[PDB]
Amino acid sequence: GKSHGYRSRTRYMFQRDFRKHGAVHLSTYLKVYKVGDIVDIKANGSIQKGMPHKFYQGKTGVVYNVTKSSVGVIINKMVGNRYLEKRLNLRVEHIKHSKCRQEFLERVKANAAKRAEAKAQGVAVQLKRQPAQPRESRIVSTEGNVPQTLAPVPYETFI
Amino acid sequence: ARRPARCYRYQKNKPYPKSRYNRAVPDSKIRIYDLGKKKATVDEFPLCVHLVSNELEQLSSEALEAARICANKYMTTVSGRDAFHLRVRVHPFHVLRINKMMRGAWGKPHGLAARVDIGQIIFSVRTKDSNKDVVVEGLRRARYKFPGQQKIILSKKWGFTNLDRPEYLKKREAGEVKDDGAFVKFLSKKGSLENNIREFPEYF
Amino acid sequence: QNPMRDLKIEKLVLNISVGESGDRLTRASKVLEQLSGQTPVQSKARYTVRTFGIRRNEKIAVHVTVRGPKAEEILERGLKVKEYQLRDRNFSATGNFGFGIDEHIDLGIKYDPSIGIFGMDFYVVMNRPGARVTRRKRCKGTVGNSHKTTKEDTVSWFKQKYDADVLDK
Amino acid sequence: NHTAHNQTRKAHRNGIKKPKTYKYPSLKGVDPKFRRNHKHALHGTAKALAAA
Amino acid sequence: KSSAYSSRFQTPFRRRREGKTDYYQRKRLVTQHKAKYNTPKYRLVVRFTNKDIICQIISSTITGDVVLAAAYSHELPRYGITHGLTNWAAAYATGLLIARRTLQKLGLDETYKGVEEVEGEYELTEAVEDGPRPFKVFLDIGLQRTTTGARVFGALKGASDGGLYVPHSENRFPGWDFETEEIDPELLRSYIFGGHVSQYMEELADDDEERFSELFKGYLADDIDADSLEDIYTSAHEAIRADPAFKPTEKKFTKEQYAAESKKYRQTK
RNA sequence: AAGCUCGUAUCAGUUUUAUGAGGUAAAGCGAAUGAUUAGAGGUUCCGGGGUCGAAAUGACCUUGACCUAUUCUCAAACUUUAAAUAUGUAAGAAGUCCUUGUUACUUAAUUGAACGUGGACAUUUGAAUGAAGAGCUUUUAGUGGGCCAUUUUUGGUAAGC
RNA sequence: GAGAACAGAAAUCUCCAGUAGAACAAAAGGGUAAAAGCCCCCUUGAUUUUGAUUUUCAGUGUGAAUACAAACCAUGAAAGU
RNA sequence: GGUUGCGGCCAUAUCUACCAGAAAGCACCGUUUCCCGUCCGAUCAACUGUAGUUAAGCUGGUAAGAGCCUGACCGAGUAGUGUAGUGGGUGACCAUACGCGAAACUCAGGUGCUGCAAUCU
Repeated sequence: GKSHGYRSRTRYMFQRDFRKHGAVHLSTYLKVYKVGDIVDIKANGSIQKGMPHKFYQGKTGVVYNVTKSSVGVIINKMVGNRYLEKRLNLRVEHIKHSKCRQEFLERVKANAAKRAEAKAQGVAVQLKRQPAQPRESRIVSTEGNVPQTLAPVPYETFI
Repeated sequence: ARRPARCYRYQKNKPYPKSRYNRAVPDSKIRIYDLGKKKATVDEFPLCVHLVSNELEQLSSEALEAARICANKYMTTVSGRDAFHLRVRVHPFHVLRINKMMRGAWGKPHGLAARVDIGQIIFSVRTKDSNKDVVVEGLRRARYKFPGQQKIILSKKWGFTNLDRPEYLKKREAGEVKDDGAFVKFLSKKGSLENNIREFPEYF
Repeated sequence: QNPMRDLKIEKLVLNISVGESGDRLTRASKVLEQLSGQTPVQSKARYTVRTFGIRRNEKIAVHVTVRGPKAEEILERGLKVKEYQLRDRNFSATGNFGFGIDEHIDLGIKYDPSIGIFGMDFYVVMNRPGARVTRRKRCKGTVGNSHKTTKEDTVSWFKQKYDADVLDK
Repeated sequence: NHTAHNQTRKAHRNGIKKPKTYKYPSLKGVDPKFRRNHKHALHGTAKALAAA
Repeated sequence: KSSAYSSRFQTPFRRRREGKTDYYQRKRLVTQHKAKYNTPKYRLVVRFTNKDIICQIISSTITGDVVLAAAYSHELPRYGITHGLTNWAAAYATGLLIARRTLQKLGLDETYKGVEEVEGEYELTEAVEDGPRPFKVFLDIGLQRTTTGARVFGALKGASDGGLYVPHSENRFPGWDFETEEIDPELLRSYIFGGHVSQYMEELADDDEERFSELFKGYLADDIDADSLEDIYTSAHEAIRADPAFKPTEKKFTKEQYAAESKKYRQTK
């Protein structure tokens, strides 16, 4: 019959990256974790004790607990027509901080500092981001780069 | 019993080769893939005539056999066995299933097949420039056997090599080339100097 | 030339294989005590076959390792048992060698009646000083190609010492 | 036998609702070792702010 | 070897190739209870080279370890020891030294004095009543094999008698009886001072006189007989209480003259 | 259907920026694991023959394996690598900084941790578009035989299967 | 692979290479090299109290697991487990 | 700059073949009275650094080296792919429009950087 286990369809998923087998580098057990932090999940099949389910591979969540050798994360999961909160307890080898926030907080520092700067300067500033606006006008030289005329090339003599 | 080949022509299913999962498979009818003066150097036969496909189909191991036979029975009988070198590129690894009987509609293997794509060599014949009128006809009598539109091509490469005629002559005039049984060994401009000079002493 | 480059010996192994177990092995073990002063160690079997009739975990062979000048002494009194004649085939790749003998009283032991006659294998190994690094726990490492014993160095040392007869056949 | 056509449409009709996260979430799965001290800390803070 | 072997080889870590560490043990020492969020985890690192002892107080961070304080056997002449620098005695002395150094580099040298009169007893450093707690460090013996009588548990003993609370159990100090599972403190106190060296010296001094000097060629310089070692090592133990602080050497050069010579020996490309 | 609390919040079958996961197509197999054609350069005290031979750990043909660099062609249950589409999360007011009160947890510790007070920042309140209003609860009807198409695709020779 | 009397394709012994090509009770996959494999020493965390959580899942059960708290214990020099 | 102890990133560090290495340092090398451990003071434990030495180890160089890393006017905007058409084609397949966009080959370059403490002509 059909089998629906706890690690089914995890052949290419939980096997270590090529040429990265063996002990885990110690900077996994030294990146400290607090509550409110935001983390991603990537599971390594060398540490069988403390694994997530395969659904929580590649996901992202927020921390709500801290204990020895492990933490706990909140993750919202889709089922049917609503999102359920999942409070799951993982070890730290299966965890990496998410840089989506560590790149946001520096922008917080920057726009706060320049709001403190313009407030000392006497200028009203913009600090909302903006997308890539279109390109502006310009004058393009022909002093060294004369246009090289082109034509397509036939089939014969290539074959 | 056999099916008609107009049933297993197109690439419908995904390949089902021979392995521990599919162990007992009847063996092919084609076993030879090389004919002519096999043990002949690249210097003797410069010219290479291919037989390319124009569609995406399946080729049968008995079709390849009966095409090779009717292409080798002509060249060998009109020019001579030691006039050419004939190489079958593709190999039949795909397997074909038959429902010799729908409760348990799985099929037992009885044949093999070769997968081809849009642009793919099958036959490659190596000869001199004074035997192409025979080679072209010997492949014309072969394109009749297995199905589809198959166009014969006169290459720019020297033999079964990758270099064109004058580039290969540029390489031969120096010591950048050494011969093998029927192939070649180009001299790299990188590697261990001592081993590079041991072989190819005519250079430098 | 160089101190700490001579091909000093380190140990010698007196292996004996019998093929079966019982009082035979104990009479093979009450013989090397006087010849070494140290107890042997009874080696246990490995596989099964009917020809030799052995099974796993069975003791059929016995050996002892010996170091210091005692191996030198025993080899000096056991090579004139061979008339100092050794063959080039007895020299391995890494420059250690050995040889068999049949009469284990040819060394001159006070003959024990209750043991009889059974032979004795020898295999001596040497190494220039500084080979600890292949054994120690902290900072392991191999030794260079300029510090490895071979047939060439060993036959030189074995012609210089023992005063002749290495049969280079 | 498991024709799952028209399930996502049914889902998206009445909407896929987020769980409406709150302030001061539940402390059920947290370390009791920390829970007890947090409890005993808040009472002291209340006593310190009643006089003040 | 071929290319398929190298292209699918995996290099172990640098220090596991060099053989100088054990990561299976480092993962047990360095890591900490996460509710103890950013606090350190202090190790008493101790290493015995061929002719010198290293002791260190080591914390662990991401971009390498951090040394709080460290001691080496080659400064004990500042207190009076001049020979037998790789010894159980020198280990105890260096442990007392590093302990008395750190316990004033932090500012606890008064509250936790340790034991001022050793008698060779297994005694763990208690905490004071309603005060600061002892400095809690741990221990990691390299790649060494623990065996009872080792030079390193002398350092452990000197540490715990200094005051910095290294948890241990007596069954690897010498004088511990495997039979009755008890300890003899007097043998241990003998090994603190010269008990496995003084006895050997005064044995050979009437068994084999010439060889005694061939080995102990240095103990006849200042006329050290095989009985003064007790008053020597206890004077060391007391001077270490007197002035445990580190005071570095005076350099004949200034780190550029040193480099200028090696820059014309290092064999650049 | 009944409504209840509220009034543009903060939500959205959507994009962008930033940041993560996959092992499908493709590609590779002179890279691992298997399958596979070809001759060449080699090696034997050791697969078998023939010859010289008393015989050789002896010589020459010969043929397969092992050795070496090469070559033709493949893998849904092989893979170093690795897309497209789709997918997880963040883009602030429940925020940032400063000051420092509580505790039976934690620290070598007046140590950090969690929650806090009082100050400053509150205007472009920190990407785009739009918002026919957002949130919440009760109760119950019918259904719980499905089918067709483009693309992917498994059995099947194939089907209005 | 090269070596040692009886000894061979093979019993026991020694040296070099050896990224796992070994073994891990059991199908397959994953994982593991001063180990999760081999040998040895000590052992009963194969224990009590109820809870929280993940998986199939209506977010009911059952089964199997994960991380903690209060106890008692082993083991280890120790962190730890 | 050299070196030791502890290390972080884990081949730009590895692998093979040679060569050189003042200073101290590391290392090898000396002995088994003691705790201890071995069939074997070989390993391991302890003792002296006292007796000897860079030959190893170790570090640094060299190789049109193997391997690995980086990079593009190499291949390639190719193969593949989301969308579209009363587009073509008997069909298989294919072409075009809007968009995204690899890998292998090839070529060129690189061959450990660094963190705390201590020490060195």
